Amino acid sequence: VPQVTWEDIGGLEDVKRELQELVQYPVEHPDKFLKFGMTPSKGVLFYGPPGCGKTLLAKAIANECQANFISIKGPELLTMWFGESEANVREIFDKARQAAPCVLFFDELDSIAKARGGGGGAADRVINQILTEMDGMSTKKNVFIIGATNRPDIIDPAILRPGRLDQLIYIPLPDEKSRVAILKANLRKSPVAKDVDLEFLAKMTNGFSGADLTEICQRACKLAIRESIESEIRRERERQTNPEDDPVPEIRRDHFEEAMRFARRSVSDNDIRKYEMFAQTLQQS
Amino acid sequence: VPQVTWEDIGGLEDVKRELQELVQYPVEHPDKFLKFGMTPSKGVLFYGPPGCGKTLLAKAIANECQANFISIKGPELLTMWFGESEANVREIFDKARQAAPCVLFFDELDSIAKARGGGGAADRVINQILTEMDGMSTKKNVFIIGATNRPDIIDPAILRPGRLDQLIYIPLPDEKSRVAILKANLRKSPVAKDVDLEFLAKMTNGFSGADLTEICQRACKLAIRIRRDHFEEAMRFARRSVSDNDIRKYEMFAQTLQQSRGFGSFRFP
Amino acid sequence: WEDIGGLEDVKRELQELVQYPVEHPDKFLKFGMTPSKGVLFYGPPGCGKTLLAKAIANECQANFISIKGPELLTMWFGESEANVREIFDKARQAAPCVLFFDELDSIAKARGGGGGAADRVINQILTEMDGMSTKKNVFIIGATNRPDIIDPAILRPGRLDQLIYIPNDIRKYEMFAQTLQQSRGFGSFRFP
Amino acid sequence: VRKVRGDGSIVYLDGDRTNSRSTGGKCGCGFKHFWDGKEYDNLPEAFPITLEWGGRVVRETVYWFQYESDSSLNSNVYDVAMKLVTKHFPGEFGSEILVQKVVHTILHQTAKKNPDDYTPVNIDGA
Repeated sequence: VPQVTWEDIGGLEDVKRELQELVQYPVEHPDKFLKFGMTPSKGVLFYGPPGCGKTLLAKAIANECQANFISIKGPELLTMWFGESEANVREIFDKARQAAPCVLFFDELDSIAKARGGGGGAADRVINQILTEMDGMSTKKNVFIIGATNRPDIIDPAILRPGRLDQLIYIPLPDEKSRVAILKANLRKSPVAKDVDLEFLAKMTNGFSGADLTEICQRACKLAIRESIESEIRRERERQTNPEDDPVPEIRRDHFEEAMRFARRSVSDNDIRKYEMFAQTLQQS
Repeated sequence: VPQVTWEDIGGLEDVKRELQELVQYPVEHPDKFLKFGMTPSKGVLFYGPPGCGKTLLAKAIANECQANFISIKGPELLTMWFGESEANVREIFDKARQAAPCVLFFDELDSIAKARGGGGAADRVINQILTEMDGMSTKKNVFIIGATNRPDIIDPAILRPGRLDQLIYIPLPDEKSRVAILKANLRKSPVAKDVDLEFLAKMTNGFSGADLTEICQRACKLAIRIRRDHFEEAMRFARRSVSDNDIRKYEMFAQTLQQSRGFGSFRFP
Repeated sequence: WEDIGGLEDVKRELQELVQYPVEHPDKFLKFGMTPSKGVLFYGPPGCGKTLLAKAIANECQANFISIKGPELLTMWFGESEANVREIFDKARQAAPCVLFFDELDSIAKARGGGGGAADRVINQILTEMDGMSTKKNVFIIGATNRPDIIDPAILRPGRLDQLIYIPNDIRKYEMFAQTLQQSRGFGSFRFP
Repeated sequence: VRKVRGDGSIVYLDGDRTNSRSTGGKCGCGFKHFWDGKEYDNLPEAFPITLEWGGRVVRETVYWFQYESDSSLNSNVYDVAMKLVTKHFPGEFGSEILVQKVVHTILHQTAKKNPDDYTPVNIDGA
């Protein structure tokens, strides 16, 4: 069960509501589902810019339901594709079945499609086995498939059909509240001076993905560590040569200011346009 | 534990500092990393013109921290790829895991990508490398340094955070670095004091480390038949393995990497 | 050498690279040398590369292992790259030996003058060359009628770095040689 | 003659001869010329490049800016290719492959490596 909560993202309220509807209601209100005769959704597919929190969303929804979470990264799919070992898909689902309720997550469902270039068709061995296992599911053991793709265009349409990953959810770059929550989560369990206005830092980082904010926090921590090490080395060459106040007890404001120098947006406006155009195409239908 | 030291490469002070921060600091001061709650960077990726001391830099940093150095040459990766023997990558990492702390160096991560030229940028060997890096515990001080003469064709998934995220540009040696390289190369051979070893480095501008090594080898091979005349004779045969056109690619890739960082003006209230 | 008339500079280079290390290990050590692991020929077909290798082997009284193009291709077909190991072993057993690859470009030729430039057989050849101890004096002498298509990785220091020209068909080789010499225009460096 | 921007700065459309001293040269003008809202020591080169994507043909001419003294206004294949692809194929998935293709094409075209030859763009005025 993940330890990630909704405060780690603190954004996408509509996405949170949808995830609760499709993962919480079937496991919390089976009576309503059987009364209204509505079949629970098998899964959803998150599509959005890289490092926007799709994995965070899956972990948070799994934690909220207190359901076991097992994530299959894109490298695993590529391993099962190159090695022609798609049969592993089966056992994976079995594992998800064993730890019911579960939230199966595919970090990069488009990894295999990318590996072949975005002459053959859109169907492959691993995705075909994934479809086969999804169809051959109990449908009442409460195992949810949450795919995640950076390139929704090259996703096999067979995956995006009713009864199988029917719902596509757009996970955009975090907004100001989401950025503040991400920064607070990153600087958690880290000594940050109380005068560091994380709200302002989020305010000035429009267009920064969660990965970019994590990189900013890591750079700030790295600068603080370098300063601490340099001060400790300075203690000698002044002591042991010319015979204690902590130089850097907290990550101060200057550290974040210097870290922001090495801060870049990994998702350009063109990528945001790509995903917004895809979402608009889906919606206008 | 390579016997190569920082004096064998000379300059590249910024690269030296980055390598120190990425290797020596986590191994020497885990306490500070725990205090600040930072995960040490899993790996780094050197990119630059061929034969500029990337392997020398990796060996030098390994020597600085006295950490075991494992070199996985490009022919080895191509052997894994051709024979579908990517599985052995696993045990390779295990070896690096066994000899902790270690600096696992991949001489040519783009060797497989180059060998392929219709498909994407993903390949079985690099995929195994990615899986091993992701499934590698950060507690053990195993650092991956992946050299690459073609920073673009490399699989983007390798540069993702939690992987060889940091990209370091290893440019052609400058005058000081060229002097250091010449001195290191001419360290096990009798060289007369007549040769300045600095004026030569000054003239051979834009010469990769391999070019300087070849010049020295030619000079002292003639001497096998050293003095200023023989060094000049060999230097007549000097070749610039990397032309300015080749340099442009790396210079401007680094420039666009740096220009993306346009938030240095950020100031708190 | 009398079997071939002329090419005095070619013989000069061949003996320079082969004879001296076997005959004067002490002099090489005095200057702290790593003798070249091999060399590559290139020129019009049937210009005497094989007999040149045989002659340099005879001058050194060193065994001359010859790997012809068909053998390399046969290794390529059926994925028999491993055999390369054995070949080098056969070269290593003959302590003073000259290992000659009659057509290094044969496999590159077979693939067409869709992939890149590396292949399993040449990859194993490179792996063996890199792992070949300098103490054992084994000399790899590649030969290629089409040096342009030869894998660049094999012309790297520690490998067959040296290229020797063994002279509409000739113009290609002449232009290639000039392209290997046009940018060597630094022969003016004078010490102060 | 051209219109003014109030403060006294001429509009200075592409290729105009500005009033700033040419820090570089190889123009026989001694003045920095104008291009896309910036001052350059010399006129940019130019070469057509084909952009193929989604079955679309684009006749876009890339303007190279090598031989610039400031070392900051020199062209950049990555930036130039990103701009070209974004301008002509905005918000299209997989555009990074096209960007890489354009980068390779520009590098090959600009790699003529005859620095003596310059080929200024054919623009009237100095």
